[PDB]
Amino acid sequence: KLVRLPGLIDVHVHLREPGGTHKEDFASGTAAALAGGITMVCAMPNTRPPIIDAPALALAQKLAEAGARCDFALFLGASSENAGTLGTVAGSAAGLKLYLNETFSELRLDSVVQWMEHFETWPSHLPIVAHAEQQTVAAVLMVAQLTQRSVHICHVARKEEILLIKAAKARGLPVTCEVAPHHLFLSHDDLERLGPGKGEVRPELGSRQDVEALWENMAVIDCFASDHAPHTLEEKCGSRPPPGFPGLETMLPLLLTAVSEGRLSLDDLLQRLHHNPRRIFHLPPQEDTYVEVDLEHEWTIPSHMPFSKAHWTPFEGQKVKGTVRRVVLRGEVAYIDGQVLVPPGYGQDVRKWPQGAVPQLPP
Amino acid sequence: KLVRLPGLIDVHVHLREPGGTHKEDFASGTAAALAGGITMVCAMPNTRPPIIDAPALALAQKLAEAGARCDFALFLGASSENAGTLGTVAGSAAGLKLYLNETFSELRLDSVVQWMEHFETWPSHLPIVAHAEQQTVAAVLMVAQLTQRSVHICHVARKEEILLIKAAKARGLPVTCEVAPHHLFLSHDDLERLGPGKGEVRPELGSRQDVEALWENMAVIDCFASDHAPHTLEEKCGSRPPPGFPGLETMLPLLLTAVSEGRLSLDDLLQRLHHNPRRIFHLPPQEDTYVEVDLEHEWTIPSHMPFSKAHWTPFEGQKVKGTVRRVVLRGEVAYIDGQVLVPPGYGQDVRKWPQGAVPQLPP
Ligand SMILES: NC(=O)N[C@@H](CC(=O)O)C(=O)O
Ligand SMILES: NC(=O)N[C@@H](CC(=O)O)C(=O)O
Ligand SMILES: [Zn+2]
Ligand SMILES: [Zn+2]
Ligand SMILES: [Zn+2]
Ligand SMILES: [Zn+2]
Ligand SMILES: [Zn+2]
Ligand SMILES: [Zn+2]
Repeated sequence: KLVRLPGLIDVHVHLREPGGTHKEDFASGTAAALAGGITMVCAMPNTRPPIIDAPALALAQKLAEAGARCDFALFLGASSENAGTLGTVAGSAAGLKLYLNETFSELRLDSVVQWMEHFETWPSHLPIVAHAEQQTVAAVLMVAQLTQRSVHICHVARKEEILLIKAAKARGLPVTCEVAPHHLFLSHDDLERLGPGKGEVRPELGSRQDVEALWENMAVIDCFASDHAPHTLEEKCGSRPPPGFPGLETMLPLLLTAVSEGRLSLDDLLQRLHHNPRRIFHLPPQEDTYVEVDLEHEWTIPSHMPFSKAHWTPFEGQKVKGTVRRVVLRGEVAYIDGQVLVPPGYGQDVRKWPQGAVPQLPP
Repeated sequence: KLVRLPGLIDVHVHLREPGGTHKEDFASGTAAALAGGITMVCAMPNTRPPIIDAPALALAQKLAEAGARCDFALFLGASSENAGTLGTVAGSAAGLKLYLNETFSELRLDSVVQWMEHFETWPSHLPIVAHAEQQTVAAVLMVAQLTQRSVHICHVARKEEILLIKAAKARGLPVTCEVAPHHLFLSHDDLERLGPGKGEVRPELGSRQDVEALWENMAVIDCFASDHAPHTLEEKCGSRPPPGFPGLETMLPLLLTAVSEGRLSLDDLLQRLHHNPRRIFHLPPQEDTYVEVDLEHEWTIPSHMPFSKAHWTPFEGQKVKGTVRRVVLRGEVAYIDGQVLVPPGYGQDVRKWPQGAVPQLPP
């Protein structure tokens, strides 16, 4: 007996096109998404060229329309030069991404004043998300309050961060957050197995206490999102390993395993992979779209999943229970038991759908 | 013709006793204060042992009462273990000091949650000051708002920081700040002369643009305070130079030079070295206390000032105009033209004076 889920949404993926297509491209990354039960993805802007201006966004839109197999929206990235210049294209993006700490990214800002300038100039009704670790979470929350608007915190990984966000929510501040599966299912305990190259990720893997705190504070977590961050094994194991884990193909099975163990409910999962992503980012429904999962199937994660060009996974060897059997996207069979059945280009930019525009007051 | 000033107050000094008395002690550091026209100092807690508990405070109080030549108050320091334990002695301290960044200090905290715990437990009517650089300023401001109280930012050094504080004040937030003379009168341009050891300080010396921004935003600066941070020349020039500059003997002459050039007024100076320190820290008046300065005397700062045991200065070679001629402290001549005339032990703990307690609602 299969369970029918709505089309799941991952608001944090790196699809590497343009410019990093040996790691992933729209076609391979959206194949990975579909195999993971994900029918809509929001792609981050730290590509080459980075998506920090109208011409880069135009290029990325065309590459995505030609290559994506599932539906998508594309983030714009904040830079040290583009505040006040994105107004005409802002509404066509998923939102604006701020990179506020060292990581795989034309996009660290030099000064909190630059953060302020982005919060002041980006349209107030459109999403802002931030890579903001440890005290940076508190700092960007302060900027959001000074500018009287909301912010969404990406990949929360630490007890410190989730408790800060919890305190902010208790004060009624408009903040939401997401958590990635590696910060729920891996910890320092796994670094010996992974090694120092494979284990590189930002935010870094946390202690057992960090992981426990995220689970204990599940009520504070608005979304799950993979931070799918593919790099090749050669890159991960080489002399300057880039941070990041692939995760689209493993996220849902890991979380289904947790559901079957009673660690969270099916509803908790659907709030975090469907309803809350929709409402935070004003993402539209997908007609005739659903995912069928088998909750009984036990398997062990292999050394690589079938679709991502990363061709490795940090979850190798973990025992999971639950698998994606079928995905239907807008009335077409998109995935069945290991086979993707929609071509590159089937996917569409949801921000171009009438129902996918973010509502705003007449300007 | 001399000008009579009130007794000036420096709310940020490191007097190194207990435990670092080769660098400075209460007797030498307060001699330096008097020679700089300062009659009251607030001493930081990063000593050895650090002033982070009642027994350490009791020791420091006695050492100060025996050694100080001018009046004083002693800060307590926040640690990772003492939140919720300082309530009985809190009112006897200048305030609570938080070290939130790497510097010469049992006292960096590991987590913003620890900052929150201090803001929640330290009595709400008593001062909190923070070493908080760059985004850390925004982060600690957020914690202050979450806990509904004020904060004072130590040694603001950058355009980024002063503009953030300016924005916070424009939103009516209860934040005050101080600036140290090296961040007004030295910059990157001086690093070649100073060298990499002598030039080490936290916050580091800023660009010309940082310095210009502090001057342009003088209205945002509530206090001047030296961050007198004496270390010996051997230490500054050795293989692991500690950060910090001595500054008590040079602060007032540097600022008087600026007054005579019309860069700020005498009133601006007195707000920042007398009235605002009094009101932010609830420091009492000193009866029969004043400083006489000669605004016409031109001199060049030598390679060391007479009193600080640091026996070096980063301001060597700077031309100044203005000198302290006489200091009277509580009816006794304390300093005349290079000679200190009150003994170690003349100084008193102002928090023990009836008028020096911080007012509070009956608990
Ligand atoms: N998380 C990572 O370790 N890397 C991400 C960047 C990011 O999400 O910060 C990537 O794009 O590779
Ligand atoms: N400012 C410094 O560079 N050093 C100070 C510590 C401090 O004020 O942060 C010291 O105590 O030496
Ligand atoms: Zn990130
Ligand atoms: Zn994110
Ligand atoms: Zn990312
Ligand atoms: Zn400091
Ligand atoms: Zn200070
Ligand atoms: Zn200091």
